[PDB]
Amino acid sequence: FTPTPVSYTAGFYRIPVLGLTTRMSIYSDKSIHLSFLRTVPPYSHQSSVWFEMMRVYNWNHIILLVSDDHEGRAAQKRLETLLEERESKYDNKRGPKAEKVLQFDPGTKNVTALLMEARELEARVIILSASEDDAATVYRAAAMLDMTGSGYVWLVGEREISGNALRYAPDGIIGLQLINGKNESAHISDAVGVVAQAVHELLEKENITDPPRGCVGNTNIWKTGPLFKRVLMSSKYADGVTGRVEFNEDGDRKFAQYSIMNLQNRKLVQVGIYNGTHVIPNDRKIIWPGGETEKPRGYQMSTRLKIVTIHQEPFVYVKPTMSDGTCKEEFTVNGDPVKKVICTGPNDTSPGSPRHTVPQCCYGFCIDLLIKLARTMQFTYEVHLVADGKFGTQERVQNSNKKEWNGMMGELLSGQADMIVAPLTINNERAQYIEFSKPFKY
Amino acid sequence: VGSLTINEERSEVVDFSVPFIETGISVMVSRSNGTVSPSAFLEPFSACV
Amino acid sequence: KVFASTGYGIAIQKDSGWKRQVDLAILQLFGDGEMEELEALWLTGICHN
Amino acid sequence: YIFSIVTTYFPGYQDFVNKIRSTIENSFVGWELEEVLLLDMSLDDGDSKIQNQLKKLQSPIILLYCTKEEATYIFEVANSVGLTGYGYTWIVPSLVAGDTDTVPSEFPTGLISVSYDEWDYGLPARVRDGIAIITTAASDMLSEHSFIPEPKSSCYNTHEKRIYQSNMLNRYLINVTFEGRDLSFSEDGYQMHPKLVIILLNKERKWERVGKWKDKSLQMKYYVWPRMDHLSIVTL
Amino acid sequence: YIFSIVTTYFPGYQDFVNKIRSTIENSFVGWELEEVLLLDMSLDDGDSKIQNQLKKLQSPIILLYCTKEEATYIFEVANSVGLTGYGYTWIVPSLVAG
Ligand SMILES: *[C@@H]1O[C@H](CO)[C@@H](O[C@H]2O[C@H](CO)[C@@H](O)[C@H](O)[C@H]2NC(C)=O)[C@H](O)[C@H]1NC(C)=O
Ligand SMILES: *[C@@H]1O[C@H](CO)[C@@H](O)[C@H](O)[C@H]1NC(C)=O
Ligand SMILES: *[C@@H]1O[C@H](CO)[C@@H](O)[C@H](O)[C@H]1NC(C)=O
Repeated sequence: FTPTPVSYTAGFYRIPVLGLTTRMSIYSDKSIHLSFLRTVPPYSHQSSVWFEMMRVYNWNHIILLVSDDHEGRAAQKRLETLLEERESKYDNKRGPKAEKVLQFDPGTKNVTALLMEARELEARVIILSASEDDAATVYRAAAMLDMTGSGYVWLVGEREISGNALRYAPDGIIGLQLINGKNESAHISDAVGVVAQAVHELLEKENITDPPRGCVGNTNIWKTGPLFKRVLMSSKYADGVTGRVEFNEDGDRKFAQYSIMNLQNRKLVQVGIYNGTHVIPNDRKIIWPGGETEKPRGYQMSTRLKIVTIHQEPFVYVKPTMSDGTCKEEFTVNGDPVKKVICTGPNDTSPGSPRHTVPQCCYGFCIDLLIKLARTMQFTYEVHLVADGKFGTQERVQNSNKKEWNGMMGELLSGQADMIVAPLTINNERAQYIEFSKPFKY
Repeated sequence: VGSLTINEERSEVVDFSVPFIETGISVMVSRSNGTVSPSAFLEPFSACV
Repeated sequence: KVFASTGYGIAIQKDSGWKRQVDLAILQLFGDGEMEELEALWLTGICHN
Repeated sequence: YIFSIVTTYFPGYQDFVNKIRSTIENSFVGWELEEVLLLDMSLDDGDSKIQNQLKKLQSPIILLYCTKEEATYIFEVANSVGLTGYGYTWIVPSLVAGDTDTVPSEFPTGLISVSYDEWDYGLPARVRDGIAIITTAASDMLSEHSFIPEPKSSCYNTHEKRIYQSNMLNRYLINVTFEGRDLSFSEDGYQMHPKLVIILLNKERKWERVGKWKDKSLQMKYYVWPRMDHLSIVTL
Repeated sequence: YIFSIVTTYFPGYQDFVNKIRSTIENSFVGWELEEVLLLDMSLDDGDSKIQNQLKKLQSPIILLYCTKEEATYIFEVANSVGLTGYGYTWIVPSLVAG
C-alpha cells in the first residue's frame, strides 16, 4: 500500500496522478480511487496471454488454482470472463472451458487435500496465479507427491519466476514477462511526454481557472478535475521507450508487450515475443517437464468409472456375502451362469440405525446390461449403492429457499459419481441438470 | 416430422429428439365364443356335501 | 410384451442448436399432462375394451 | 415479477446482477427473467441502437444501475423512446437518489428506490446507539480478556515502536448487541438487519415515504398499488 | 391478416378507411382489425404522443397514408422504436412514390 497515501489526498479535489511501479489490481477501480493512471499494466491482464497460448496449443480442458484474495479474485474474474466469446451464430469450433476452479487460502501449509482431488481429474494443465509464499508450498508439494510426472503442463504469472520459488522450482515450468520489466527511469520520459501532449491541448478549453491550492478553506471538488483527467488519459503519442502508450477502458496502459521466458533447470531463457496477439517463438526448443520434448496433448481421457445404482426387486437384487469373504454361485433354468459383481454397499444395516460400508455382492438385470456394454466399449468399473435410498428429487434445505439435489441424482451432480444406470425416469425438470441416453424400456 | 421410425442407418446423418409415441412389432388376436367347462356338472357343490 | 422397442420422433440437421431446446420442450409437454388429451383427440378412439 | 436489467460498467455491478441471478434460481416460486442488457458511457449512437431491444421486450419492470448523470442521460434517451405511458416503471437503487430534494425533470413518475434516511434516524439517538456499541463491545472484550489495550502514543511516531499483540477486535467487536435492539454486524464490513425506507416520486415532483421495512418484514401502507380501464370486483 | 392502420390529416382518407372497413365486413373470411390511429404532425410535442400511441400498436402488417415529407418524418421516428426490422413489412399506396 505504499502508493495509496497519496492516491487519496489529491483524489480529494480529484487531481489526476500517474502510476509507475506497482502492479496490483486493487488500484484500478473507478469507485475506490479516482486518481491512478497506470503506466505499467497490472498483473491481472496477463491472464489473456495464456488464453492466447490456448489458440496454438488447443488444451481446451484446463485447471486453475486461484489463491483467495482480491488479488486472485480479479484474476479469476478476468479469466472466467475470457471464455464468453464465440456466439456460434466459425460454425461450432471446440470451445476451451474452465474445469473445477479449485479455490485456495493464502496462509496454509498443507495442500495435500487439493492435489489428489486435482490429479484425479481429467486435465493435465495447471495455471497457478499466486504470490511468493504460495509457490513454496505449491512446488514443495507437487514435486514430491507424484504430481510432476510427465504430461503435466504448467504456467505461472510474473510473480512465480523468482523469489524462493526458484529455490524450489520444478522443471519445465513456464513464466511470463514484459519486454521492459522494472525501470525506474524509462517510463518517466514517457509520462512527461504524456503530460506535454496534454498541456497544449489544455489551451483548447482552459476553463479550469485554477487547480485549488492552499490547505484550508477551498473544500470543493475542482469543477474540471474529472474532465481534465479524461483529457490526460486521452493522450495519444507513439514515441517513448514503448510505442503508442494507451489508456484502457478503465484507463490503464493498453497494448504493452511480453515475451514468454522459460527455466532451463538453472537458467531463465526467453522463447517468444508476446504482443497482443503477436506471440511467436524465437530460436530455441520449447522443452516440456517430466523429461519430454513433444507437444503434449493436455487431455488424458480416463477409462475407469464409478457407477451408482439403487435397490429394486426386478432390476437389482441385493444379497449378503458368504461367511468367509465370498458369495454363492447359481445357474438358470437352462443352467446358464448368471453374473455377480462385488458391491460396496454403505447400508449393511437399515436407516434409523448405524451404517457400514461393507462389501455385499450385488447383481441383477441392468447389471447384465452394464456388463454387456463393458466388453463393447473397453471399460472397467467399480460399483456401489446409494447413501440415501430414494430415487432423488428437489427440496429446500436450511428450511429456507435453497435448492439442491438428494438421492442418486445428487450423489452424481455432486461430482462424486460418474455414471448412473438403474430404473431412473426421464422427466422434464430433471433434464435441465443432466444429459440422458436414449430410452431402453418403455 | 410425421410418422417416422428410428434406427441406426438413419441415426447416422440426421439426429433424433426423444421419441414420444411408442411403437414396435406386435400381434393381433381375437376373442373366443364362450368356454363352457367340460366338468361343469360337478362344479357347484363342495367336496363335503 | 413387444419386440422392437423404438419410437416415432423428430429429425433435425446434424449437431444444430435446436436439439436441446426441442428436447426440453417436448419433455415438458409430457410432464404437464397434455399428450393424453391429444391422443384422446385423435389417436385412441372410444372403443376401449 | 422481475424482468430485464440494464446497467453500464460501473464498479460494483457484476456482484449485483449475480446476486439477482443466484437468488432467482434459488427460489421455489415461479420466477422468470428476461434479456439482460449492457451499456457504455463511451459514445452515444449505439446506446439508442441497443436500449430499444429491451422496449420490444414487454418487460413492465426494469432495473437500472448507474450514477445520477448517465442516469439523466439514459432517461433522456428513454423519453426519446418515450416510455412515459402507464405500465412502465423503474426500480433503481440509492446510488442515483442523491440529496433527496432535487428533482430533474427527466425522471418519469413511479421511480421507486430504496433509501436509508435520517427522517427517523435521529442524530442524537444515533450518537447514543454508537456510544452504546463501542462501550459495550469494550465490555464484552473485557469479559473475554481481563486486560485492555492502551492509546497509541502517536498517530505516526508510535510506528517505530508499534510492537504489540494482534488485535482480534472484530472477532468480537462485530458481535455485540445491547439496549434490547440487536446490532450484530457483518464480517465483510457493514451492518445486519438495516433499517430501510422506500420512496416514490409522486407527481408532486417530490418524495417523502410509502412504507417501511425491517427484519425481513414488509410493513406497507398501500395494500393495493395505485395508478398514474381498471375495475374492481367482489364475491361472497 | 390485416392489422392496424395509421394516417394523418391529408385530405382523402375517410373514403380510404371506409373502403377498408366496408370491404372487410362484407366478406365471409375471418379478418380482424386493431387500433385505427390518427396523428397530428403539426406539433413537436406531438412526436412524443406520436411515439406514445405508435408504441401501443403491435402489428406484423401496417398501412400508412400520407405524403413524402410526413413519410420521411414518421419513418425517421420509427427507426428509433423498431418497426423496421424483421417482419414489420410496411405497405403504402403510390402517393409517396414520387
Ligand atoms: C454472537 O453473539 C451471540 C450473542 O449476542 C452469541 O449467541 C449465543 O450466546 C449468547 C450468550 O448469552 C446467547 O444469549 C444466545 O442465545 C446464543 N445464541 C443462540 C442462537 O442461542 C453467538 O454465539 C455469537 N456468535 C459469534 C460468531 O460470535
Ligand atoms: C531503463 O530503460 C532505458 C531505456 O532503454 C535503459 O537505457 C535503461 O538501462 C533501463 N534501466 C535499467 C536499470 O536497465
Ligand atoms: C359368436 O357368437 C355370436 C353371437 O351372435 C355369433 O353371431 C357369431 O357367429 C359367433 N362366432 C363364433 C366364431 O362362434
